[PDB]
Amino acid sequence: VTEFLKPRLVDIEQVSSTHAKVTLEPLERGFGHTLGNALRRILLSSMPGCAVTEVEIDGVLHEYSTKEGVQEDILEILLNLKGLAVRVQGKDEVILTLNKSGIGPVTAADITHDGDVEIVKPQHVICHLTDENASISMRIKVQRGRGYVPASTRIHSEEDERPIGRLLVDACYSPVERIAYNVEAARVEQRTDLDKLVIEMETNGTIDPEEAIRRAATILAEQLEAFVDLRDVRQPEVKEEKPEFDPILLRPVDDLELTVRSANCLKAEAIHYIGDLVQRTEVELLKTPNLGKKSLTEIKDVLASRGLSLGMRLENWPPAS
Amino acid sequence: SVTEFLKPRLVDIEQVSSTHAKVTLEPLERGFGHTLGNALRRILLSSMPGCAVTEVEIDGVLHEYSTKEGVQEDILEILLNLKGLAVRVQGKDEVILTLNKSGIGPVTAADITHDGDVEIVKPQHVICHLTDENASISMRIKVQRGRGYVPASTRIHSEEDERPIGRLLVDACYSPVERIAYNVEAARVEQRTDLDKLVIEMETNGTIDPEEAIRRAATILAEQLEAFVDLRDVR
Amino acid sequence: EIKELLKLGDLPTSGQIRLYDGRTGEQFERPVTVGYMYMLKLNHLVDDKM
Amino acid sequence: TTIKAAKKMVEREEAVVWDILDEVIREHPVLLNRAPTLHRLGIQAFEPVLIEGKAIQLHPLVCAAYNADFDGDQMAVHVPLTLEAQLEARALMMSTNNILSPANGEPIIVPSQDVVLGLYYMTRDCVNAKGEGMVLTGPKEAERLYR
Amino acid sequence: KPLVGTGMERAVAVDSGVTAVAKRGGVVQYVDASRIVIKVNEDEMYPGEAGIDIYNLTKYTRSNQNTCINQMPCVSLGEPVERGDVLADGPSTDLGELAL
Amino acid sequence: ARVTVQDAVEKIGNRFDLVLVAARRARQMQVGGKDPLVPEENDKTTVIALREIEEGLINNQILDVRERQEQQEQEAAEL
Ligand SMILES: [Mg+2]
Repeated sequence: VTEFLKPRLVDIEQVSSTHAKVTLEPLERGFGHTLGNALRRILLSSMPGCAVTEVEIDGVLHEYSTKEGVQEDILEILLNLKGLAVRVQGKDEVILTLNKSGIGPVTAADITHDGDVEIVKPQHVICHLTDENASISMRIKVQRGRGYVPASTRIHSEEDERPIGRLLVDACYSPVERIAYNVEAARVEQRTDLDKLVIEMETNGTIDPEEAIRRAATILAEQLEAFVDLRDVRQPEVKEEKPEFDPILLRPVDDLELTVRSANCLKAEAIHYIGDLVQRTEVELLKTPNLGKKSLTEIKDVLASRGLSLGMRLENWPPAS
Repeated sequence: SVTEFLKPRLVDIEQVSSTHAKVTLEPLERGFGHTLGNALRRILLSSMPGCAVTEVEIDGVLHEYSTKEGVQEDILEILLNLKGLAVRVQGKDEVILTLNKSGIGPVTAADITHDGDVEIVKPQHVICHLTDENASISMRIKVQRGRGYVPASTRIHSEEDERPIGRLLVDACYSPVERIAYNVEAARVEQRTDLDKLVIEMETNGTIDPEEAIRRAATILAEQLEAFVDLRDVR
Repeated sequence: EIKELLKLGDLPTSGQIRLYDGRTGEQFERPVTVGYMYMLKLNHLVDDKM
Repeated sequence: TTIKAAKKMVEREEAVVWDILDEVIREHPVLLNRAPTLHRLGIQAFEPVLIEGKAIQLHPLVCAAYNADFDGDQMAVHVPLTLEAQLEARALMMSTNNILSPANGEPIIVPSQDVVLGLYYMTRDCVNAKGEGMVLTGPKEAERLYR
Repeated sequence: KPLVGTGMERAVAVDSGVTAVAKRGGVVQYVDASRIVIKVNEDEMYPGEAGIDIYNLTKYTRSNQNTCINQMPCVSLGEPVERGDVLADGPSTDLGELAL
Repeated sequence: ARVTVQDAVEKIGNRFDLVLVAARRARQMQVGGKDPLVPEENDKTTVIALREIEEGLINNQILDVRERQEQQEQEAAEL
């Protein structure tokens, strides 16, 4: 009937306010798989957000070295920075400082209160600090991108030039942290099994997981707008232009599904078109020899099944032969 | 820039043959290539508007498990051949065509009494072999447009429509497309890189139009997406 | 002989063609082998067992 | 209204009977059984879920407890039809309550060939591949990077 | 037709009388789904009471295992056939070859 | 939807009198038509009885004292 179905969600669990589990039911026999795959590939790669991009340290140029004042190695600090959920306004790229030392461990709330940006979890610890004379500070620089950015594409940027700013750290521009789609069987009142989608997701806290789903949906809609029927139904306008009679009149007589002898004795009377037979009565039919009950009854019953009558009055003949 | 990027567009409808065709969409930013390819492929293979035969009605033969003197093939192979063909209807959705023929020879789909709206995509498809001279075949063929695929036995709704013995049911496996392959390559742009251009090749029955099928698939996907573009705690 | 017959056609000599998933639409690593095998349907259907 | 009306309804096979079936098979476990039962594990209890077709879908792992291959084995199914029997099947004869063999304390839930091969492939590591020598922040980030 | 055959197929198809075999070589005179009329060559024709051969293809009928056995024609009009050749493949046969 | 009853085995001595208590409570609540004390999830009486035994608000001694006091109040209402 060229009319599919629409799902009706029944379970939207928002446990921990950052780990969501949504359901969708029901779907078609294969829509769930493709929908889950598309949503996953969009959230993972094509999902613009914000994350840390560049780090600046005092004098530790190489990752294979250690600066006193911390009980970890620079790799641990980099891993901690990689999970710094911060969001930025319309600005494309912004730096932030952490020129702070002390005794206790350094956390995300120690960053300067830059009004243009905001940290999601200020209580997130950056690094467990040494409890004595731990004089060490750093600087971060965040941007906005498309998705996960490894260090390989930044190796070329490092090869370009080398100021003090040239450091290496990955960037998870995708605000979603993890995603998993699954398909199950759903029971319609008559249809026994259809695809029921279950999407579990977890984000960095920058946006609501349902907000991320809606953002993926609108980005997919914007991508597909170039081919969406050109309209809602593609034709909210109906007209009509047809001739007064049917093209059956132009069709030859052999399209009447009659016996071979009847067709032969009808074609012998120069009646090779239906319209040339509708506009005449059967008084002349019986005049032609070998026109008995069989042929006459067959012709009259065929034209009865066709609705037209034997013997009509029309002037438009023959258009256009 | 990095946000609110462009949208793809169809740039070719080149049909390498009457049935086999190949369309190209461009451009795609990144990652959208395989995503859209797999999505369109699954939507096309799942369901498309088809116009295959649903049931036939022959005067000579009573049940499909018998023989008709004058024809070479069996009624089962006849029904399989009737399923193999494809027609295109524009005005109405269901229509009863008539196949009538006589004389020795390979009777194909071209021998039917076609109508104005109904059109045959390929008349070369052989239907039967009228090997005898005094052998006249005359049958009715019901073709209704649907969505997807339905078996033959499970398509019943009552027990009175099947009371006419001549009504021989066949599985309406209407599917205009047969195979959809897709790939992605480098696209063209003034000053940019890593742009993706998608190419979809389609071996179909020839009934549906490539651009029309792509548009129908896109509309179905857009409807299924709009089902939850603004999803909330709705019931 | 089978290698030469495969070389005659456009098919790869290794007899292992890569496959693409239908659901997720990605490539399978370790290119699996695909061929045309003759199969039989036994007289042990489900309609007579249930 | 009467039993004949209910019989006519259930033979008519309408749509208002399927929800009733889902309700009555919501928490009513059935008893699956292998044709040869060498030990007690040849009979177990399972919660039924409606499937399509005419064959019985069985969990892949539990077949190891029956030593039942999938070459055409015909299994039987019974119903408790008794509150006490239902409670007993849910308490003792359930599959979850029977994980260790009666002969040896080793679990009868040992994984089969497919899952162990998949997990071995997932764990077997090479010396050089995509993403070699990098660093990850967690298992979920690793799954994202792999997908 | 089985792709990877063993050569024996042909033999095992022509030995079992499940398929229609040509008792006398000749030319096809009349094809039909049930009746096959073959004009016998005058050389192989009997001296007296000359005529033709008429094979009645075994249509759908119950076998000993409730399986439908049937024979379908596999020859065209006027197709010359020799003695011992196949004329109609029965169940699980195709072009005179065991195709299960 | 009950999947594990191990905590019930750790509560009662073994499974025999456990399921005996379960059957008694289920007969008293489903056929007897009394009111349970655990929130239900649109399910049968079996899983509800299992859950209420798993909690601890019903057991052999509890059912004994409950039915004894019920007979007492029934005889009092008769009086
Ligand atoms: Mg076996």
